Amino acid sequence: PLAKDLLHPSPEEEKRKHKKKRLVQSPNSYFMDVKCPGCYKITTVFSHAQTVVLCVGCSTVLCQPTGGKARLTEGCSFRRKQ
Amino acid sequence: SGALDVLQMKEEDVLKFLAAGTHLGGTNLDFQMEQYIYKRKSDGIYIINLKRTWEKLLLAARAIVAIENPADVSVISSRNTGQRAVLKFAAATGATPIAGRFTPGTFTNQIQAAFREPRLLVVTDPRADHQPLTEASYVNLPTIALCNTDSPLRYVDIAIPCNNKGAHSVGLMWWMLAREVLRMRGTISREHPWEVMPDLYFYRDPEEIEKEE
Amino acid sequence: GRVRTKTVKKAARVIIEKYYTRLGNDFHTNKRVCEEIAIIPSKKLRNKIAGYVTHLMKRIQRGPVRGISIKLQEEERERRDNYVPEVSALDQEIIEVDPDTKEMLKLLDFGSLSNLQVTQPTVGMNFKTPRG
Amino acid sequence: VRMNVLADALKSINNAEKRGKRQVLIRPCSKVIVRFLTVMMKHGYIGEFEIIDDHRAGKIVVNLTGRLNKCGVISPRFDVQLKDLEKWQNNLLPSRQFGFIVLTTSAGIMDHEEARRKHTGGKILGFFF
Amino acid sequence: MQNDAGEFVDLYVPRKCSASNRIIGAKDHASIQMNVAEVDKVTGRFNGQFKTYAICGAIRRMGESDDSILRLAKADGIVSKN
Amino acid sequence: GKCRGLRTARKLRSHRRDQKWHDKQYKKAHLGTALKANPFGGASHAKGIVLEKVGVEAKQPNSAIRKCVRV
Amino acid sequence: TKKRRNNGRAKKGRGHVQPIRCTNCARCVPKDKAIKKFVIRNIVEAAAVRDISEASVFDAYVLPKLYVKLHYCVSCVIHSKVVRNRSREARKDRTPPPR
Amino acid sequence: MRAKWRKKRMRRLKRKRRKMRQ
Amino acid sequence: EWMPVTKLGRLVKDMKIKSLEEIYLFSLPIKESEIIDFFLGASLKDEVLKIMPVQKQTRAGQRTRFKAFVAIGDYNGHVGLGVKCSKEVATAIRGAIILAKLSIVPVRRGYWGNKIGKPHTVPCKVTGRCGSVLVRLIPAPRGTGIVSAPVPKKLLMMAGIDDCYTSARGCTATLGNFAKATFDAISKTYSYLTPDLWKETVFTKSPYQEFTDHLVKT
RNA sequence: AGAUACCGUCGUAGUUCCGACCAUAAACGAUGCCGACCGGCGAUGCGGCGGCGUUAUUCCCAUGACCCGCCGGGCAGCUUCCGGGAAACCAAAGUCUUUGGGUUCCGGGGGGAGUAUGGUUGCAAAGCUGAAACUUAAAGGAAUUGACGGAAGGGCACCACC
RNA sequence: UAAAGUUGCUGCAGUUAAAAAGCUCGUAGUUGGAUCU
Ligand SMILES: [Mg+2]
Ligand SMILES: [Mg+2]
Ligand SMILES: [Mg+2]
Ligand SMILES: [Mg+2]
Ligand SMILES: [Mg+2]
Ligand SMILES: [Mg+2]
Ligand SMILES: [Mg+2]
Ligand SMILES: [Mg+2]
Ligand SMILES: [Mg+2]
Ligand SMILES: [Mg+2]
Ligand SMILES: [Mg+2]
Ligand SMILES: [Mg+2]
Ligand SMILES: [Mg+2]
Ligand SMILES: [Mg+2]
Ligand SMILES: [Mg+2]
Ligand SMILES: [Mg+2]
Ligand SMILES: [Mg+2]
Ligand SMILES: [Mg+2]
Ligand SMILES: [Mg+2]
Ligand SMILES: [Mg+2]
Ligand SMILES: [Mg+2]
Ligand SMILES: [Mg+2]
Ligand SMILES: [Mg+2]
Ligand SMILES: [Mg+2]
Ligand SMILES: [Mg+2]
Ligand SMILES: [Zn+2]
Repeated sequence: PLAKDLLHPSPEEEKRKHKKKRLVQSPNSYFMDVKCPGCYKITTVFSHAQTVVLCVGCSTVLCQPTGGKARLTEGCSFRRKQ
Repeated sequence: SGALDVLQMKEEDVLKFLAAGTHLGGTNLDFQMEQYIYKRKSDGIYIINLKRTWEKLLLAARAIVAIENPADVSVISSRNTGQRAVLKFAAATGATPIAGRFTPGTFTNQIQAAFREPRLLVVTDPRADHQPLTEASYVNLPTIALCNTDSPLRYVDIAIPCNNKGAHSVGLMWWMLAREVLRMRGTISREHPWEVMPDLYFYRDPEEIEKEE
Repeated sequence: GRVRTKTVKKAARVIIEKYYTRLGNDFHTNKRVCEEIAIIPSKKLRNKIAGYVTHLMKRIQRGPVRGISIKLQEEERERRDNYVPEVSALDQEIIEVDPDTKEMLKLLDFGSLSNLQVTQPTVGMNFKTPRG
Repeated sequence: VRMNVLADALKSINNAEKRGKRQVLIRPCSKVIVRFLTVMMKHGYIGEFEIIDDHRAGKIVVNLTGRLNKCGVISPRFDVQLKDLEKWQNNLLPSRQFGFIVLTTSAGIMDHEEARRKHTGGKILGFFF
Repeated sequence: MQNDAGEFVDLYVPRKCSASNRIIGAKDHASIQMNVAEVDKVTGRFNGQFKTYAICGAIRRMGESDDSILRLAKADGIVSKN
Repeated sequence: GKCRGLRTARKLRSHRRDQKWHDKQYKKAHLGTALKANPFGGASHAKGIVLEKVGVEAKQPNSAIRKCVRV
Repeated sequence: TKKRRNNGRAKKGRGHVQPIRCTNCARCVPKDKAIKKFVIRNIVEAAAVRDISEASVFDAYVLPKLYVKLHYCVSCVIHSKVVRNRSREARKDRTPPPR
Repeated sequence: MRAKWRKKRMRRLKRKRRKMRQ
Repeated sequence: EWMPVTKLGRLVKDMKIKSLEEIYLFSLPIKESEIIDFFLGASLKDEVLKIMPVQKQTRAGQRTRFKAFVAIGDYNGHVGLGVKCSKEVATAIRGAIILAKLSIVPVRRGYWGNKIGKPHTVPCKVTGRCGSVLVRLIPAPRGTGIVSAPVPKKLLMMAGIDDCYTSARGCTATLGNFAKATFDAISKTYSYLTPDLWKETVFTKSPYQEFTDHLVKT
């Protein structure tokens, strides 16, 4: 305590903190590139998706809504964007 | 330390630290001791950064050497684990030891037989030596303490983080504090290894003495 | 009740601390010593003091006593306490070390140590006493 | 709900100084807050501070030197004329040797001594000593 | 301290805590004035002078004396970086 | 807590007078029942005709006869 | 002056607790406040255990137990010495008696 | 006198007064 | 003849510490009244503020003791307060005088307006508290005297303050709390961080460091 | 002694449900609501985010049950020279003579008295609002010693018992 | 009238001393977040 630099927070404890309580608020979510097991072409998906994302180029269900992060279908791969 | 190579920790010192188990703290972390641990093993035990312990030891030695009267340093141990180490430290350096029970009022009551006015106080365990710690707060007495991961830091001015539970670790730190203050004073060279070896400072554990005889 | 009063006990302690060399395990020599070195106005008090001195001599024979403090005895006591083993207990050919403290030592720049033997870590994270 | 951000900032810095801390973070920030912190600057009571630009409202990290005894706000922001300034500083300041009353006049935000020099009254904001 | 004439009209000038800058009172017996013996850069020996710090009772009571002395020694070069 | 806004003068004044009515001395002086019930009618002195001489017992801790008159 | 921080009960976060009845005097006492003791006792006491075991027809029958939950109102708890009064510092200890 | 019983007695007196000034 | 027991007493008697302000500088506890008698013996005056009989109930009767409050201090810069309870009034007064001597604190004095002449009033508004009694000292113009109750006025005159405004709140009828509160306000005068004390402190050597060898050989 | 009671037997209204009144409780955390700051520690309930390793299973991801942490909102607890307070105590009852974040209710020695009267609501019982004359130097709160107890524990004695 | 910071705007109190409505909603009133040289 006492002499603790609030100007230069450490990255680990900055991620440790709540998203709204950081020096500058940074959301915890991200955008994923989801690849279906059979379809050759990728889809952009929100991590905390609240809707049943359907394959635009097929009938496969890509993710299911949950309390927090959306659950990807088994086999459907994903890569973090940016 | 002061970034001086001649006052930097050596391989032999590190080996003695690890053999004695000084780096092994406890299962609880006091929030004022967090800047001394490295990380927490999956057994719940904290690991103490030995570099930082060496720096605090050197700072404590610098504070001790800064008193012209060697007999004006008071070295206190209440637990039997550190009594022999404290007596050996006093004999080696020149300090005044209090091994055993600390009678309250030793610092405040000037009529008492054991009344004394030290200029520096060194204790083995701030938890087990709380009475001299709080008594020092009445007579403007700076304090040096060997602190564990859960050791409270009230009235502690220079805290040397270590394991103050095991006999080997406590003896080793008292031995190296004596070595450091002697080397800084002028006696003993930093190249020749010290003749006195740390086992002389270890708690004898009477059931071990009986097997020894 | 044969409980000695503080008069007897403090007198005996002072007598022992002052004249430990002259005393021994014999009551009948100790009482003469006490009557020679001290001024005890009663014979019964002298006998009680001598008896407690004999008891305390037997006690110091097999170790220390919280009341007595003999200056010459402390030198011999620390001489016994000066025991030094042939090989230091801290000098070990191989010392076991966890991966975490190995990483800490590597960060210390002491990662070239050879005596370290990296033991396997624990599996279950069960180090807490169950509550209830 | 939160009103008078200046009061919250001054309370935060006062509590941090009572606690002996070397830096304090204030949020939300404002131009009134920055001007008050700057008049506290020029008299050596606070130290250097830095504004963090979050796109909603900035934060201020304030370095603290132990020279600050009290800093507070006066709400409501009463209108102060030149005649009554003496009464206000008699009430609020601990001495005539040190301490400052801060006010917004048309000339800006400044301590009572500068307001006397410029012969302008205004509205009282707070005080520090 | 100073009057208009120019002489110092004050009984004494008290010390300030080197950690909190608070005035150390006349009767505050939890305060300390530590002296630390700095070492020469070649022989690793005490050379005679020293660096002094003073801490008030409040900082010691809060348990922040250890960290404050550590930082004061670090800024003085007594304690090596990291 | 009390209201402190710049436009709270009427609230402060009304509350102060209402609470002033709860003060013993203020209510006694401004209610008008005390002056009506006062035998002197607010005067410092008065004049009367002696009706009879009476002896009044002193209060319990001390024994005496206080000589008074009905006027 | 307040004697206990919890007011002698365990009501935190709720408004009402269902009344229960003291097993001794049949007193309406809130369930959280009442002093409760669970008695597991051999149906046959140790004095008659040998006689019962000798006169049994089975081998290693194991005598049944009796399970009773006694609910006591503060007055009955004190009068029956189930609970005692303690010093102002000893009151804070919530550790059950070793027994 | 207990406050509850004092209030009860006062209520009885009020009831008598109300019944008397019918 | 005085035979010191503490280190400070030996240093003071041996003509090593030249002023009480050197002891105040290092916040050293003073445990021998002969130190105060040696430094300010000529100018010290005492004044028994109050004698109060306190009673302890016993199986047969009330055991009565007497508590004396004594204010001491040369009327320039120094003041002390002492409370002692004993079975005899004279013993109580003697003990209270000893305690008041042991509690002498320095008083910081400032100016109201222009800084011409010697300081005459408190540096700033100060407050002392002791058990529901709050005492506030306010700087006053030269020649205004001490505007206070008699009990704080005694201590304020004894300290050396010539001019002072005073406001007291609480149960001032308890003389002990009133006196301790005004003593606390007086003591706080040298703990207020005013701008003239902003200059960085230059640390000197403590008496225990300056005279280590003399203490070693004595 | 008396018992219009405490104990026991019987037992009306009531206790139960529906529909209309009543709006009072030690309706209590005897602690208004909103917002900011100010110490630690271990738990616990809900939600989310991670991580070895065990279990449902026997293989698949799962998802449940544990285990080790993190975040947020809660019921609380321990601790602390935060600071307060008359103190008991309070992490709020702190950030108050260094006195101003916003705002509602409300108190002003003890009785008379929550009484009389008027108004108003109610079938009623009663609710809300609510005095004065007069009387009185105390009433009251925390805490300390004793004394006492038909409270709990120990200890002692052939002027106790065995 | 001051003393009375015992009417308290300055400047009082409401856990236990007198005191926070049983609880919530809600008109008037009072107060109201950054931001524009
Ligand atoms: Mg009671
Ligand atoms: Mg709830
Ligand atoms: Mg209820
Ligand atoms: Mg007053
Ligand atoms: Mg009075
Ligand atoms: Mg009958
Ligand atoms: Mg019946
Ligand atoms: Mg009600
Ligand atoms: Mg209520
Ligand atoms: Mg969960
Ligand atoms: Mg997980
Ligand atoms: Mg939680
Ligand atoms: Mg106020
Ligand atoms: Mg309300
Ligand atoms: Mg009244
Ligand atoms: Mg009517
Ligand atoms: Mg009403
Ligand atoms: Mg009481
Ligand atoms: Mg008046
Ligand atoms: Mg006034
Ligand atoms: Mg009042
Ligand atoms: Mg009340
Ligand atoms: Mg309520
Ligand atoms: Mg509205
Ligand atoms: Mg605005
Ligand atoms: Zn019962």
